[PDB]
Amino acid sequence: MYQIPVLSPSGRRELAADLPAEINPHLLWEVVRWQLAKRRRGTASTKTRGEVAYSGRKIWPQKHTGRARHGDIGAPIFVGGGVVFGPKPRDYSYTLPKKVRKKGLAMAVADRAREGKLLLVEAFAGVNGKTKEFLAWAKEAGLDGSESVLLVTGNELVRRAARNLPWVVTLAPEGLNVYDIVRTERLVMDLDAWEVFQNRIG
Amino acid sequence: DLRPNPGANKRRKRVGRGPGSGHGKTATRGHKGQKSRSGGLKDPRRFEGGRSTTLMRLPKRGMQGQVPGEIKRPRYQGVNLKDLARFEGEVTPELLVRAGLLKKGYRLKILGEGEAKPLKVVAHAFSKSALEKLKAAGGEPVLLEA
Amino acid sequence: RVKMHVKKGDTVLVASGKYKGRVGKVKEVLPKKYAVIVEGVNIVKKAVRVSPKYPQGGFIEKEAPLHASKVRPICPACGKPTRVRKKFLENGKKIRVCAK
Amino acid sequence: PKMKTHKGAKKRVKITASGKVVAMKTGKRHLNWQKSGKEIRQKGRKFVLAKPEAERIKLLLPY
RNA sequence: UGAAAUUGAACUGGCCGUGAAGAUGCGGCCUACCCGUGGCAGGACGAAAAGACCCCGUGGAGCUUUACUGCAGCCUGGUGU
RNA sequence: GGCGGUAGGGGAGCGUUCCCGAUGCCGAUGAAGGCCGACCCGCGAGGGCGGCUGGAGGUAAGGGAAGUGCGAAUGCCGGCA
RNA sequence: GAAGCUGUUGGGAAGCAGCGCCAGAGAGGGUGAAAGCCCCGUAGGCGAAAGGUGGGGGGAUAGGUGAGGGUACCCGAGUACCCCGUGGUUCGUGGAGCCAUGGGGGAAUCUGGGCGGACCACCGCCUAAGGCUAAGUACUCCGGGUGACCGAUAGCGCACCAGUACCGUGAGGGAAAGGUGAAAAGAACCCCGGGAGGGGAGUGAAAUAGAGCCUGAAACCGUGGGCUUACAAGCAGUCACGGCCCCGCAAGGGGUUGUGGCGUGCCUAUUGAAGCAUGAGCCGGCGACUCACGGUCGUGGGCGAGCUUAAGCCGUUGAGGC
RNA sequence: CGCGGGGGGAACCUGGGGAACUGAAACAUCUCAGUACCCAGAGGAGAGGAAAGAGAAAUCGACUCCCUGAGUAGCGGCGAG
Ligand SMILES: [Mg+2]
Ligand SMILES: [Mg+2]
Ligand SMILES: [Mg+2]
Ligand SMILES: [Mg+2]
Ligand SMILES: [Mg+2]
Ligand SMILES: [Mg+2]
Ligand SMILES: [Mg+2]
Ligand SMILES: [Mg+2]
Ligand SMILES: [Mg+2]
Ligand SMILES: [Mg+2]
Ligand SMILES: [Mg+2]
Ligand SMILES: [Mg+2]
Ligand SMILES: [Mg+2]
Ligand SMILES: [Mg+2]
Ligand SMILES: [Mg+2]
Ligand SMILES: [Mg+2]
Ligand SMILES: [Mg+2]
Ligand SMILES: [Mg+2]
Ligand SMILES: [Mg+2]
Ligand SMILES: [Mg+2]
Ligand SMILES: [Mg+2]
Ligand SMILES: [Mg+2]
Ligand SMILES: [Mg+2]
Ligand SMILES: [Mg+2]
Ligand SMILES: [Mg+2]
Ligand SMILES: [Mg+2]
Ligand SMILES: [Mg+2]
Ligand SMILES: [Mg+2]
Ligand SMILES: [Mg+2]
Ligand SMILES: [Mg+2]
Ligand SMILES: [Mg+2]
Ligand SMILES: [Mg+2]
Ligand SMILES: [Mg+2]
Ligand SMILES: [Mg+2]
Ligand SMILES: [Mg+2]
Ligand SMILES: [Mg+2]
Ligand SMILES: [Mg+2]
Ligand SMILES: [Mg+2]
Ligand SMILES: [Mg+2]
Ligand SMILES: [Mg+2]
Ligand SMILES: [Mg+2]
Ligand SMILES: [Mg+2]
Ligand SMILES: [Mg+2]
Ligand SMILES: [Mg+2]
Ligand SMILES: [Mg+2]
Ligand SMILES: [Mg+2]
Ligand SMILES: [Mg+2]
Ligand SMILES: [Mg+2]
Ligand SMILES: [Mg+2]
Ligand SMILES: [Mg+2]
Ligand SMILES: [Mg+2]
Ligand SMILES: [Mg+2]
Ligand SMILES: [Mg+2]
Ligand SMILES: [Mg+2]
Ligand SMILES: [Mg+2]
Ligand SMILES: [Mg+2]
Ligand SMILES: [Mg+2]
Ligand SMILES: [Mg+2]
Ligand SMILES: [Mg+2]
Ligand SMILES: [Mg+2]
Ligand SMILES: [Mg+2]
Ligand SMILES: [Mg+2]
Ligand SMILES: [Mg+2]
Ligand SMILES: [Mg+2]
Ligand SMILES: [Mg+2]
Ligand SMILES: [Mg+2]
Ligand SMILES: [Mg+2]
Ligand SMILES: [Mg+2]
Ligand SMILES: [Mg+2]
Ligand SMILES: [Mg+2]
Ligand SMILES: [Mg+2]
Ligand SMILES: [Mg+2]
Ligand SMILES: [Mg+2]
Ligand SMILES: [Mg+2]
Ligand SMILES: [Mg+2]
Ligand SMILES: [Mg+2]
Ligand SMILES: [Mg+2]
Ligand SMILES: [Mg+2]
Ligand SMILES: [Mg+2]
Ligand SMILES: [Mg+2]
Ligand SMILES: [Mg+2]
Ligand SMILES: [Mg+2]
Ligand SMILES: [Mg+2]
Ligand SMILES: [Mg+2]
Ligand SMILES: [Mg+2]
Ligand SMILES: [Mg+2]
Ligand SMILES: [Mg+2]
Ligand SMILES: [Mg+2]
Ligand SMILES: [Mg+2]
Ligand SMILES: [Mg+2]
Ligand SMILES: [Mg+2]
Ligand SMILES: [Mg+2]
Ligand SMILES: [Mg+2]
Ligand SMILES: [Mg+2]
Ligand SMILES: [Mg+2]
Ligand SMILES: [Mg+2]
Ligand SMILES: [Mg+2]
Ligand SMILES: [Mg+2]
Ligand SMILES: [Mg+2]
Ligand SMILES: [Mg+2]
Ligand SMILES: [Mg+2]
Ligand SMILES: [Mg+2]
Ligand SMILES: [Mg+2]
Ligand SMILES: [Mg+2]
Ligand SMILES: [Mg+2]
Ligand SMILES: [Mg+2]
Ligand SMILES: [Mg+2]
Ligand SMILES: [Mg+2]
Ligand SMILES: [Mg+2]
Ligand SMILES: [Mg+2]
Ligand SMILES: [Mg+2]
Ligand SMILES: [Mg+2]
Ligand SMILES: [Mg+2]
Ligand SMILES: [Mg+2]
Ligand SMILES: [Mg+2]
Ligand SMILES: [Mg+2]
Ligand SMILES: [Mg+2]
Ligand SMILES: [Mg+2]
Ligand SMILES: [Mg+2]
Ligand SMILES: [Mg+2]
Ligand SMILES: [Mg+2]
Ligand SMILES: [Mg+2]
Ligand SMILES: [Mg+2]
Ligand SMILES: [Mg+2]
Ligand SMILES: [Mg+2]
Ligand SMILES: [Mg+2]
Ligand SMILES: [Mg+2]
Ligand SMILES: [Mg+2]
Ligand SMILES: [Mg+2]
Ligand SMILES: [Mg+2]
Ligand SMILES: [Mg+2]
Ligand SMILES: [Mg+2]
Ligand SMILES: [Mg+2]
Ligand SMILES: [Mg+2]
Ligand SMILES: [Mg+2]
Ligand SMILES: [Mg+2]
Ligand SMILES: [Mg+2]
Ligand SMILES: [Mg+2]
Ligand SMILES: [Mg+2]
Ligand SMILES: [Mg+2]
Ligand SMILES: [Mg+2]
Ligand SMILES: [Mg+2]
Ligand SMILES: [Mg+2]
Ligand SMILES: [Mg+2]
Ligand SMILES: [Mg+2]
Ligand SMILES: [Mg+2]
Ligand SMILES: [Mg+2]
Ligand SMILES: [Mg+2]
Ligand SMILES: [Mg+2]
Ligand SMILES: [Mg+2]
Ligand SMILES: [Mg+2]
Ligand SMILES: [Mg+2]
Ligand SMILES: [Mg+2]
Ligand SMILES: [Mg+2]
Ligand SMILES: [Mg+2]
Ligand SMILES: [Mg+2]
Ligand SMILES: [Mg+2]
Ligand SMILES: [Mg+2]
Ligand SMILES: [Mg+2]
Ligand SMILES: [Mg+2]
Ligand SMILES: [Mg+2]
Ligand SMILES: [Mg+2]
Ligand SMILES: [Mg+2]
Ligand SMILES: [Mg+2]
Ligand SMILES: [Mg+2]
Ligand SMILES: [Mg+2]
Ligand SMILES: [Mg+2]
Ligand SMILES: [Mg+2]
Ligand SMILES: [Mg+2]
Repeated sequence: MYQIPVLSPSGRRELAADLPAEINPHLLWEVVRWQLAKRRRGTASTKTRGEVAYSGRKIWPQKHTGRARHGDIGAPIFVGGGVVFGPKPRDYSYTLPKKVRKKGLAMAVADRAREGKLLLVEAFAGVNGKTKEFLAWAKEAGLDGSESVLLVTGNELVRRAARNLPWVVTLAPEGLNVYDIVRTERLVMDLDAWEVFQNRIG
Repeated sequence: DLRPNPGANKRRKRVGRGPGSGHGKTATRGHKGQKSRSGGLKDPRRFEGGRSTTLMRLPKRGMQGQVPGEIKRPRYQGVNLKDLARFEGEVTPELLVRAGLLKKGYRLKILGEGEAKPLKVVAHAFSKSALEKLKAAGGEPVLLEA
Repeated sequence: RVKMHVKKGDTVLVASGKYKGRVGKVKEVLPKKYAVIVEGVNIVKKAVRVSPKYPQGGFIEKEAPLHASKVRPICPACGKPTRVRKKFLENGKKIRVCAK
Repeated sequence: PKMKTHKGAKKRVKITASGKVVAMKTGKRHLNWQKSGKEIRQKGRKFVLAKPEAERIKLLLPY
């Protein structure tokens, strides 16, 4: 929806948004798949009847032998022989329409916001990469750890903080991906990062 | 919203048919049962039969080739004035190519149906009927030359 | 190379199983099989002996190898992890928060 | 990879703007000698071709 | 001491029918306790061999020749040497 | 009220291997698998429960990708008759 | 290279409980079983006397840079060009050019000479018959990283001392074969026995973990028991009745079969099979409709007179965007 | 007397030579294909490379490689390709 709870050193001023409302699960899904799809690296290999050390000679004359009938041992029906239709390496990715890419990211952030978890932040007293600081901030922020958080900030020091913290996941502003988003319970991002987010979709 | 329950909205269904099992599609494995069904048939579209294929037709299409290849002639992209009037201002090959119906084409020819709005239509070609609508309200910018 | 591990031949506590808590000085440490011999795991060998030379070999329940993961270095304070402080000229090792 | 347009077919048949297939009337060149004015005329124009049209389409596809 | 080919599973009888037209196995009827050792070779369309005969496949191969086409080789005009 | 059925087409589902679910959850008070069952649920393929073996793994709900279920191929490898 | 200690279950904790801690490290591996803090690592960070690599940074050297007029000296020869025979090209003789050249004729030096698909004109292009040239590209014997890659009939042929054993004159062909247990504590002594092997004792949580030993299925061989059978005729079962034996208080259920009823195996192939047509000894494991590109119809979703990006680039290290 | 060569290298590369099966539902042009293979040579690459080019734009401006152009132009017993 709209109105989002922005947190600052000056209190909890709740600004407004523009994100849509109608959350279409299927669409959201397609995107997520596309993600878990493009990362799928093809490495599974099975040397077919072709690439097998075995000779090319015929085992029996296939006549007046009393035996079955074959050529070389490279035949699949020769335990050890070439795989029949074994999967060879190949890409699993494609090109999901850009519109959808954004449409999802919108409905995504909009969903967790609509539920009431999109806490925009700014005041980061976490002077450096010292986890203690972060957990001390999150504590006074409303993040007792009972909810997995996606931390989107520009500062690389804030990374350090929740970087090791198990119940949280750091991420770049552009790193906004529909997977990790709909992969956590809470979403909390830097106001400045909410700006670049408004760039892709505002 | 959590990972669980995002799946296809009931209509993806990767229900790939398994042609061999014991029920549904068994021994023969999918529609077969006869012979010449193991490697592959002829084409068959356009091709087999054994006789003089339906390829009995005859090429009237002249200019059906030449050694030097293809001649270089001004390609004329026919554009309808109905879409032309949609946007108003100064319609030139520049505008129609940037967004419209030109696609790095060569020549532009306004014509067709619709009701030409009052504006300068800088085209390379004009239909006799197309020269009427725009002459009832507007100007007729012809092409270049050199 | 790199085989080097925790302690050596000194004062050690056993936090393993059948001899948990027990303390003892480690007399042997076999890097290959990554194990140390203290005074803990001491099982009985019935065997007379593999080499006929010297009649009686012993029904000895002698010291047995023990994984060098369950033994721990120690000092005045009982049971501490290892830290290394390059001295003023050499390379010595300090325990948790004390010397050597 | 990439269907290859059956040139032979294209050089002798062009597809309509709708979903039909058209070709020149057959038997007008060789056999000719003195066939009624009707013949040579009826053989001048073109025609539709029913089922096999669906086949020929499956050739000049990228076309 | 210790094989073999073979082997759907067997609780594996005769006759007259019968059946894809030559039944231990289906009908009717007649015989007929269970198990084996030695011997014969009529049946199990006995075993072995995806019939050598025959036909079919726009299969394969060797061979012939005034089948086609082509090559070596030989004859020959011009020509360079 | 329809519901014999081969070639066929169409529909629904079961199980197998891996993936997200997982920094989770089940698990030595016993994992996977093996053995038994006259119990339970399902039309079914299967699923569940109980005893026994076994000794360290296993993996819901909801989704995703396949080297995905064998009785035969004088099929292949092995073991035994 | 930060951070753990007590108790409890157990043969054994890392499980379970109590209180605490680090975290630029909660990747993974191990430790007697399921450990951020016990061990090896991880994040981050430090390092070379010798060798190799090394314009990325710097310096130096080689080489090279101007106008107008006249002269027209020079500008790649058995070459161009032409013809005969051919190769390359999309070009199969075709209106056949261009590039190359086997045979023959055989030239000029900018008023030169090739070319823009026969050929001519016109217009424009380009300087043949000497040579050199980084990068972007190919590959993977080799080292590393990762896997909706295999997990010993898989995966390389080979996890194991394998291109071995073995087969072939030879070229060449080419296997099978992994696992005790946390620890070897791998069984002292006694008993029978020539030995192998067992039996008792001792080890272990466990010895139907005792040594090609984890799990240990099937075919297959065997011992004990219950039921059954020597007047019987059969695709071996199925329906009923009865008797025997076995679980339950009962009703009931299970195992077995005496008698009666009914009854032509499976697969394939066929007009048609139990067929005296095919295939199968038996078991267990291996085994056959896929993948890429393009097309087509259906379908879910986005967007709509528009829809969509390709290579690649920036980013990351299982983030996307341009 | 000095400088160099010889030979080996999984794959990759240029050059010299170069099939047939197969397809055309026969087959001989055509196809497979400059593929397989042989031989020589090079190197971490090779090849190629500054125009006697391209081609219709009084346009580009070495070579190489990717996408595209395009299954287009065109080639073809105008068959298969
Ligand atoms: Mg091969
Ligand atoms: Mg081979
Ligand atoms: Mg070999
Ligand atoms: Mg072969
Ligand atoms: Mg071979
Ligand atoms: Mg072969
Ligand atoms: Mg061969
Ligand atoms: Mg035969
Ligand atoms: Mg294999
Ligand atoms: Mg193999
Ligand atoms: Mg294999
Ligand atoms: Mg793909
Ligand atoms: Mg696909
Ligand atoms: Mg696609
Ligand atoms: Mg994290
Ligand atoms: Mg919701
Ligand atoms: Mg719907
Ligand atoms: Mg059916
Ligand atoms: Mg079958
Ligand atoms: Mg068949
Ligand atoms: Mg037939
Ligand atoms: Mg075939
Ligand atoms: Mg014209
Ligand atoms: Mg013109
Ligand atoms: Mg309109
Ligand atoms: Mg203890
Ligand atoms: Mg006629
Ligand atoms: Mg006329
Ligand atoms: Mg037989
Ligand atoms: Mg048989
Ligand atoms: Mg009888
Ligand atoms: Mg009878
Ligand atoms: Mg006797
Ligand atoms: Mg006898
Ligand atoms: Mg005899
Ligand atoms: Mg006989
Ligand atoms: Mg035959
Ligand atoms: Mg023939
Ligand atoms: Mg022949
Ligand atoms: Mg000759
Ligand atoms: Mg029915
Ligand atoms: Mg019916
Ligand atoms: Mg069917
Ligand atoms: Mg299903
Ligand atoms: Mg959940
Ligand atoms: Mg994980
Ligand atoms: Mg499993
Ligand atoms: Mg189980
Ligand atoms: Mg069941
Ligand atoms: Mg249970
Ligand atoms: Mg047990
Ligand atoms: Mg169990
Ligand atoms: Mg899983
Ligand atoms: Mg398979
Ligand atoms: Mg079957
Ligand atoms: Mg079999
Ligand atoms: Mg046989
Ligand atoms: Mg056999
Ligand atoms: Mg066998
Ligand atoms: Mg260290
Ligand atoms: Mg440490
Ligand atoms: Mg305390
Ligand atoms: Mg737990
Ligand atoms: Mg130095
Ligand atoms: Mg050096
Ligand atoms: Mg450099
Ligand atoms: Mg300097
Ligand atoms: Mg200088
Ligand atoms: Mg100088
Ligand atoms: Mg100088
Ligand atoms: Mg100067
Ligand atoms: Mg100058
Ligand atoms: Mg002069
Ligand atoms: Mg010159
Ligand atoms: Mg010369
Ligand atoms: Mg000269
Ligand atoms: Mg010329
Ligand atoms: Mg010319
Ligand atoms: Mg010449
Ligand atoms: Mg002469
Ligand atoms: Mg001169
Ligand atoms: Mg030119
Ligand atoms: Mg010319
Ligand atoms: Mg011309
Ligand atoms: Mg002139
Ligand atoms: Mg030159
Ligand atoms: Mg590359
Ligand atoms: Mg490696
Ligand atoms: Mg490697
Ligand atoms: Mg696996
Ligand atoms: Mg596994
Ligand atoms: Mg193997
Ligand atoms: Mg041992
Ligand atoms: Mg003993
Ligand atoms: Mg013994
Ligand atoms: Mg003994
Ligand atoms: Mg003994
Ligand atoms: Mg024993
Ligand atoms: Mg057991
Ligand atoms: Mg055991
Ligand atoms: Mg034993
Ligand atoms: Mg041993
Ligand atoms: Mg043994
Ligand atoms: Mg065993
Ligand atoms: Mg084991
Ligand atoms: Mg074990
Ligand atoms: Mg057993
Ligand atoms: Mg055994
Ligand atoms: Mg017995
Ligand atoms: Mg008995
Ligand atoms: Mg018995
Ligand atoms: Mg009687
Ligand atoms: Mg009786
Ligand atoms: Mg009877
Ligand atoms: Mg009783
Ligand atoms: Mg009782
Ligand atoms: Mg009772
Ligand atoms: Mg009763
Ligand atoms: Mg009873
Ligand atoms: Mg009863
Ligand atoms: Mg009963
Ligand atoms: Mg029983
Ligand atoms: Mg009967
Ligand atoms: Mg047959
Ligand atoms: Mg027949
Ligand atoms: Mg039939
Ligand atoms: Mg029979
Ligand atoms: Mg039979
Ligand atoms: Mg027969
Ligand atoms: Mg037959
Ligand atoms: Mg047989
Ligand atoms: Mg046999
Ligand atoms: Mg056999
Ligand atoms: Mg057999
Ligand atoms: Mg089996
Ligand atoms: Mg089998
Ligand atoms: Mg399979
Ligand atoms: Mg399969
Ligand atoms: Mg497709
Ligand atoms: Mg169509
Ligand atoms: Mg469609
Ligand atoms: Mg579609
Ligand atoms: Mg729709
Ligand atoms: Mg649609
Ligand atoms: Mg709809
Ligand atoms: Mg739609
Ligand atoms: Mg819609
Ligand atoms: Mg990460
Ligand atoms: Mg992973
Ligand atoms: Mg000298
Ligand atoms: Mg030398
Ligand atoms: Mg050499
Ligand atoms: Mg060399
Ligand atoms: Mg090569
Ligand atoms: Mg070559
Ligand atoms: Mg052919
Ligand atoms: Mg023939
Ligand atoms: Mg041929
Ligand atoms: Mg040929
Ligand atoms: Mg060719
Ligand atoms: Mg060549
Ligand atoms: Mg060549
Ligand atoms: Mg060489
Ligand atoms: Mg080069
Ligand atoms: Mg060169
Ligand atoms: Mg041109
Ligand atoms: Mg590239
Ligand atoms: Mg291309
Ligand atoms: Mg023809």
